[PDB]
Amino acid sequence: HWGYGKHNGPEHWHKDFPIAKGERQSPVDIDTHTAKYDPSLKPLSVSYDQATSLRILNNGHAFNVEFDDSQDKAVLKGGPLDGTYRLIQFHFHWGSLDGQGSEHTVDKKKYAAELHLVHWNTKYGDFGKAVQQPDGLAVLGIFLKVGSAKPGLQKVVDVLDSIKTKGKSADFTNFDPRGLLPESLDYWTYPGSLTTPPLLECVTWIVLKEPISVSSEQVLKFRKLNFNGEGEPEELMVDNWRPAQPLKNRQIKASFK
Ligand SMILES: Cc1cc(C(C)C)[n+](CCc2cnc[nH]2)c(C(C)C)c1
Ligand SMILES: [Zn+2]
Repeated sequence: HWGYGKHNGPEHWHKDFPIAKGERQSPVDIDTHTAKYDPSLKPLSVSYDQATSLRILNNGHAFNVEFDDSQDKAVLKGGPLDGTYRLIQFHFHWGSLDGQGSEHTVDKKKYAAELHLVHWNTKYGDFGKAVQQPDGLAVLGIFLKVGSAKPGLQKVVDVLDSIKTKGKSADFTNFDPRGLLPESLDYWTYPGSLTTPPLLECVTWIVLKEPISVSSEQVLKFRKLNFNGEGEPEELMVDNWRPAQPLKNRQIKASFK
């Protein structure tokens, strides 16, 4: 089964998931001088005021904060998107060291972590159907750097003790994902894929230009999670990121000059 270790990590995924070598794989390096400003891009519409968080789950690859996606409660619209995309979960990727951890890079720079707010296109009815469509998902990617603490992240940090190992979940209601957004919604956008098997090529990526800052203490608590289940040998959940993949026949567009 796949993971991020020496023998099951990203360089092995193509043997079970041949689309790993496909035409629109993610993440990618964002070359800021090669991205083209696109004035036809609309401003993003992030409508999270009615968000209903439910649960936080350690799934052995990351932790997911899950939302009620059975109604239009927390939705992403606008930008490059047509239609309405519902937030289903968010999760992070992070490093063993502050100098690595993000999946996307910016002029080859790696951030300490990266947040993925995952949304699916309501015209496909459910998430499982959406991932089979080229415009099925819209993921808001947000970089994390280490600096000052992020107050809106602390409620996540404080529950991680209760989901240390694979398969553990905890109630996680009344969490407001607006507290994880930077000030600016300037973004790059390109067509890509899930960054984790099955690597389906169903994602419109919207990657925010402005990182959020988290404290060293906050990211240290991410690194205390476990990939393993309870009663298995402890392997710290760190470096759960896929490296940049070839851009191939894609253009990254920028919402800003
Ligand atoms: C970020 C994320 C990624 C995936 C990828 C691993 C296939 N998956 C599994 C996607 C999937 C594949 N076939 C049906 N659903 C999910 C969850 C929400 C179900 C979340
Ligand atoms: Zn992700």
